[PDB]
Amino acid sequence: SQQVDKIKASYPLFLDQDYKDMLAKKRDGFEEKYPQDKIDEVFQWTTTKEYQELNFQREALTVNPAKACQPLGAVLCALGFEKTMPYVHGSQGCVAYFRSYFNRHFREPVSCVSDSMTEDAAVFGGQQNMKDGLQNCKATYKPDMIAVSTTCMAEVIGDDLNAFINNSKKEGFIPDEFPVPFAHTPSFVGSHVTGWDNMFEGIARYFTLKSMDDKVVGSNKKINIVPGFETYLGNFRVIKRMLSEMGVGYSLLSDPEEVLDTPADGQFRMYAGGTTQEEMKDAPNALNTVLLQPWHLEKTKKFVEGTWKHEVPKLNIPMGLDWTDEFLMKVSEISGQPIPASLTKERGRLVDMMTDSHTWLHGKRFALWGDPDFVMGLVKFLLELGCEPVHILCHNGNKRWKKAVDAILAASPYGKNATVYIGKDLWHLRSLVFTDKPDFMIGNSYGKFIQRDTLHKGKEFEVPLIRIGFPIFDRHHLHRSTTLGYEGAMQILTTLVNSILERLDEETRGMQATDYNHDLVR
Amino acid sequence: SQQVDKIKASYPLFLDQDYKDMLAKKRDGFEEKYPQDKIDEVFQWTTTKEYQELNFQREALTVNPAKACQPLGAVLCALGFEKTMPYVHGSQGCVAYFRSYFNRHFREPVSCVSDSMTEDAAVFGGQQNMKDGLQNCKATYKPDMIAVSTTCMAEVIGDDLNAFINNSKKEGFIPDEFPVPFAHTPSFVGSHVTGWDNMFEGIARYFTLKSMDDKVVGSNKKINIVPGFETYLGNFRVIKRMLSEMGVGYSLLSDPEEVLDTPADGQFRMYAGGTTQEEMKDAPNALNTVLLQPWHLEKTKKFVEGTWKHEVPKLNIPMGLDWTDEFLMKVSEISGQPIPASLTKERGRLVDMMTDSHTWLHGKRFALWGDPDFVMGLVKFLLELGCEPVHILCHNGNKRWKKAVDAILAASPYGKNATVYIGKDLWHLRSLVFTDKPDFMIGNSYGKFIQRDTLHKGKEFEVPLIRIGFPIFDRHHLHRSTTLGYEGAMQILTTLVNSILERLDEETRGMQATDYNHDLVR
Amino acid sequence: MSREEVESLIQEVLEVYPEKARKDRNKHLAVNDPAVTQSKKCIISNKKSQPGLMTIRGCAYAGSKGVVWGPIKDMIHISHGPVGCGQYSRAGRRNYYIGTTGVNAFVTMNFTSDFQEKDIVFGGDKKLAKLIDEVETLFPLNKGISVQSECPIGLIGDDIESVSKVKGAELSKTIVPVRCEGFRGVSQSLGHHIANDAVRDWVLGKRDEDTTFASTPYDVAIIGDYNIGGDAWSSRILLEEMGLRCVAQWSGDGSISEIELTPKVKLNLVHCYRSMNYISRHMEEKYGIPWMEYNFFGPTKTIESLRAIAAKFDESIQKKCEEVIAKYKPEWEAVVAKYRPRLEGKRVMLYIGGLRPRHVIGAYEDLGMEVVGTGYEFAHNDDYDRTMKEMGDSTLLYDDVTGYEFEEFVKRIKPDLIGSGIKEKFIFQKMGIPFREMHSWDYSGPYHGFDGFAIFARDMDMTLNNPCWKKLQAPWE
Ligand code: ICS
Ligand code: CLF
Ligand SMILES: [Fe+3]
Ligand SMILES: [Fe+3]
Repeated sequence: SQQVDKIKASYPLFLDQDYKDMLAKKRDGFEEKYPQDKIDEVFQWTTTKEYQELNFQREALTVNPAKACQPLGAVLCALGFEKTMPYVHGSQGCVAYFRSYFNRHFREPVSCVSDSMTEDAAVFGGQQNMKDGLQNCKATYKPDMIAVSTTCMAEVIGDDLNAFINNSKKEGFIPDEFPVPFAHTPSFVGSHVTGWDNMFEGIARYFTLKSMDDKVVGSNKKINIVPGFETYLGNFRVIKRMLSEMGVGYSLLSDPEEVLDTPADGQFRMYAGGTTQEEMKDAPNALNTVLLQPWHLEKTKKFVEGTWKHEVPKLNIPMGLDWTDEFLMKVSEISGQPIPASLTKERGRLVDMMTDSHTWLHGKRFALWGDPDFVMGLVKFLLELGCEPVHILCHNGNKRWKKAVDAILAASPYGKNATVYIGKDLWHLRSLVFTDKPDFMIGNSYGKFIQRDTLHKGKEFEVPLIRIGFPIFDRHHLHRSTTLGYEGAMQILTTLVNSILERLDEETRGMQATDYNHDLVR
Repeated sequence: SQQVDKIKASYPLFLDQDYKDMLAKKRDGFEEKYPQDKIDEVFQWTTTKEYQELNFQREALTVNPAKACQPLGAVLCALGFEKTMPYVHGSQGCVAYFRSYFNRHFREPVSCVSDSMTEDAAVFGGQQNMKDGLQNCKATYKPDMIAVSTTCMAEVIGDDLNAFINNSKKEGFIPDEFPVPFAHTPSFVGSHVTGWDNMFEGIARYFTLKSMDDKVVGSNKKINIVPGFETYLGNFRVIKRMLSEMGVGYSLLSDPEEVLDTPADGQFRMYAGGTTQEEMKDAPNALNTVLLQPWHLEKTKKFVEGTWKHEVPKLNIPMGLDWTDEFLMKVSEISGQPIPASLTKERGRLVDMMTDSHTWLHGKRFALWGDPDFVMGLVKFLLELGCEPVHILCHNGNKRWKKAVDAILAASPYGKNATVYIGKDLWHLRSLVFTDKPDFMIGNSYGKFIQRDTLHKGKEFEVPLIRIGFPIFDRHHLHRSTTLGYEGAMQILTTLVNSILERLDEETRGMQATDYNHDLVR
Repeated sequence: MSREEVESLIQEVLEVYPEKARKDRNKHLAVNDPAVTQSKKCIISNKKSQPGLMTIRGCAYAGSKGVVWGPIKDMIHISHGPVGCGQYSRAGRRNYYIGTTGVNAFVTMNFTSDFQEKDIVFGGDKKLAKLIDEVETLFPLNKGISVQSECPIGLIGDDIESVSKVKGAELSKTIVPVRCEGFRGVSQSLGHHIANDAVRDWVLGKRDEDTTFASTPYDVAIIGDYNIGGDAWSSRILLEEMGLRCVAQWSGDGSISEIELTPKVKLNLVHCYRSMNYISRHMEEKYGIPWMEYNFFGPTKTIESLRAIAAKFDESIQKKCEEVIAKYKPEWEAVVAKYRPRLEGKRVMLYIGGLRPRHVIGAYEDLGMEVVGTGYEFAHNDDYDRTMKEMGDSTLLYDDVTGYEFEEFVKRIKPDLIGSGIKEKFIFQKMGIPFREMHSWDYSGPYHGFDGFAIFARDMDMTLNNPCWKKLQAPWE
């Protein structure tokens, strides 16, 4: 029954008495459900420490992972160049998943193509599929470059991308001067950040391998910047603004911010902005190359230091206060341009916010997860704020990164209770926050279920989630926020302090019970 | 009893058994408290329609007002000029309260002085107080200008500032050429915005009334901008950015964003930025003058039209889409400069964000309050989003403003249920949200006590609050945000849609009760 | 130590002032001598502020409505006059209470006459009567009404006393008019006296012919504790655990009944001398109730005050006091052991007007911190008589210090911490000195008693030792 003046969606229509009775009838008649007491007892057992031991003894089962496969990052990297069509050599089903993932996160149209390989191509290879796909894509969508990636199936079969592309070139399917870089991105190696690294190295090698004769370091007086797997537009914006504000000639390779924030003015632009091909060609002429995310740009660093002959600096991700300062000082030293008064004014304002909010920020316990560099810089910033990161989780981390984070933690008195987990999934984190409760969680939308679990144990056991990372699905337009630099530090600080104060306001809203602490001024 | 490892603040230390027993003993023994049944009955009575009628039959008593007194706005206006000391002729408690209010809102130092008038000045007037205060302030704090407003004490006893200041100048207390603009700001007339208008008119008349012989309109080819009572730093920043992006020469008058956002670098800057006296002298050479908040800038409009001979455009506050477009087009017409592609891209991005989030915003009921111009712009923007304002409140609104808002509501199918109230306070709004429940409230922190009240009636009767306005005390660094232009519209849209989504997420967190709608993707 | 260069520092700071301002301000800055019992020969207080020097003092309305009358929960306090005075003082003070707001408790509320020009010109008393009628109509569960007058009420000429009498007789309910106009008095100090006089004249003598209260020989009354962050409850639990029964609290979490029942009490426990010594002296003269001052800041002062209070009763109360001291010894001993090493030997400057700076000095010294300078904006000469013994030799004393004077003193001395109000918090946070909001306990607390000492130590450690203070200077500067 629905009222025409007040129409109810699934919630709370299915809370009606008739729907409740029908659900109860179904459950008691045909579902053969376990008794409610048994369910409650099993749930209680899942929150105990013995369950945590059994869950940490897992060796083959992965539950609720916090990472994706390489071609997703490869497609994101391919999206950062001008009029470049991301091409995935493999079956068509996974390209749809990539597009759906990026559509749900960015809330923008994402363009990608696949050659739709089938078991007939599985038994004989995908050479003809590659030829037809290249020809059809070039004829239909008119790109100036096609970046080729591999689905895990083409990797298991063992298709040679170079041979297939060359054969397509010499048989008239595509013009011989058409740039078609390729990269091998096995989905069973690393994660999406590794795919981004593979695709970027493939494009750089395609554009700057055979032309390394008329190349002099520092000719154009520009600095190359590689952003890595970045899902915040504000990060690209802040890097560009910080570099242009102090008069430093820069060259942002693979920036997708223009194509992922196109305006809605009655027309559809499939391509917009990006890195030009001449920009990639002129890359080795730069004085130096700066990697914003070194810990997943290892192969790119190897190629840059081995072919471009660029002395890549030992720089962390520009997140926090000390690391942003170090990045600015290194760029100033490389380019010879002094840091202007505006940047130091911004730094002073950020220190002002830290000083104003240290009282509420001090001592709070956070359990955070995400990509390695983002996680490590977030831990550094939390240690700068006097915060306590107790559970640090990185599914796609390695022992080297874990040792680096341990060295970072040991240099601060607030890292005494900090433990770093690599290779562990979100079920491990659920057990961790159940057996050692922090004050808040910091991660993507996939943590929103863990919060629910805690709320079932009790209100006093709930661990609220703070949505900072990738992917954020349940909130709108959070991809436009900033994460790197002073501006990103201000945004993160504001989010943390306001989440803490909102939690306090919720906890102290009980009239005649806890409203004695319902302060107007906080 | 305290554990040295887990020290408890007031909450939840006062939730222990011993403290609860102590409070119960106190209440039962020596308080003569009413029975809880009587308290519950009266609370339920307060949420009825008859109690609303009794509440709206009020003529003498006002409970929880939504406005302040004029000298607060006078001090805010005075703070926006270069090396200008706000001076309040009257009692010192006024200045103490103004400084505390602004410190609690902006979390920044606020400088203001008083002559500390007392019973002696109440009997014999405050001429000597003014002389000594001017001399002491100039000698100690060394300002380039002193901006004088009045306290209700000085207004009732008829202390005229003109004769006092002239006597101080001619008796040697201050140099004759020292600029001391003055204004009369009675606290029983209007509100803080009226004080801002009065003080700005006083300063403009001081600097321009006697030099109208060599001033020709359009000589300096700039456009004057008068912001009005503004407590958002982003609102000044966005206007500066939009005007500089168009290549339009402008002159911001009374901009305090620099002194209100000083950096923390080991030094205390008591003066920072602000409009210089030269720009106030050259103000009537501008092509035109634009008033950002015309509903509380009427007297300065009369002064500008009558004396400066400027044809002030009939423009609304640049809030939303249509009004920002009108402001940009009018500025382009006045200055002759075309609107660039960056602003078109920003408007397209705003429209894209509107279309992406239109599903969750349609049909939502809002009860909002604030200042006349801000409230009108907010109602307009809510109408452009498909939202439904229901209770519109303005404690400092007049009949003309209410008629204008009614005309605005009549031109949209979403304003039928909307009703405008002028002269009402927050108790009236509590009655309105109890008897005609909206979905959300939009206002300053004083609305939080309303939310608690609703939560006392029930979880399904609670009306959450969204903090947009002045003053915001319970949250940190929200004064850094924007409300004008496309940037401000983007921020407001993000806040509204994410508040709605967070409320929906909260309502569907119970496992096996309502979690079937706890969707990962929204 | 080092009195000579602090003397010369006072001389240098006083150089910018005009001759008259310099001459007056010279009397309010002093060098502490602990061997002095009469501060009148060293410092001068309770004088008017020099015009235009950015004083921190408030008005008598703040000291009456916002301090004494405000914490009373079941009464309705009408800010008679323009809106702003009650608007800026609404919920700004963390006087904690238990009650249903808007039904039987009205502390965070703002009732005001909201005077307009027609009220300034044509009377205003009939508006007050109509306001009282509306208040009785909409808020039936209130147990009294106070009318705190603002500046224009006395200036225009109004008789709120006749309205109070007439409406109290008509509605059979107590109405207390308080002439707490801002211009009366040089600071909040006179507001305390006016509010105490109002309580004495309109509330205190209500239950004089009543003898239905069953009084016990252990009855006490907490006077001068306004429950900031729950301070009064932390003192109350210690007093009750000692075997005493408290029937009144003045006025934090207080009620009209506690005020009326206070004259039936055997001992008056006065925490804040400055704000309630008047009513304590009146109740000693009239009802013969003795009164004493106690201190619950830190463990040492808490133990001293507990023993002193127990000394006024029989031996059982003393044994109970020994029991509670033994019970609470390990708690504060552990707090000291944990937090003193991080805070040992660090210098602090204080500037809180009224009783708090002398009281807090014992709690600071308990954690190995030393107070190098102190002062009160509104304290009288008896307060300075009381605090000179507490403070160390050749330390700085100021009274109604201006913004410039305080900033110069802080820059020259360079203390490790400053405890003061909101008006100077951000000023000193810009210069890189850790700051604590003594008036509000930086939205933390309570600080009274053993339960409050742990929170005090944790707060001071979290603020003084925060890493943010080491990043003030840019690495490239
Ligand atoms: S009443 Fe006084 S200024 Fe004794 S007006 Fe003031 S809650 Fe201070 S140092 Mo705010 S004489 Fe109380 C005080 Fe002390 S408001 Fe509180 S902190 S102990
Ligand atoms: S010293 Fe005290 S607080 Fe000051 S006015 Fe006087 S009673 Fe009041 Fe309120 S209304 Fe505004 S701030 Fe004043 S100027 Fe008229
Ligand atoms: Fe979109
Ligand atoms: Fe600040």
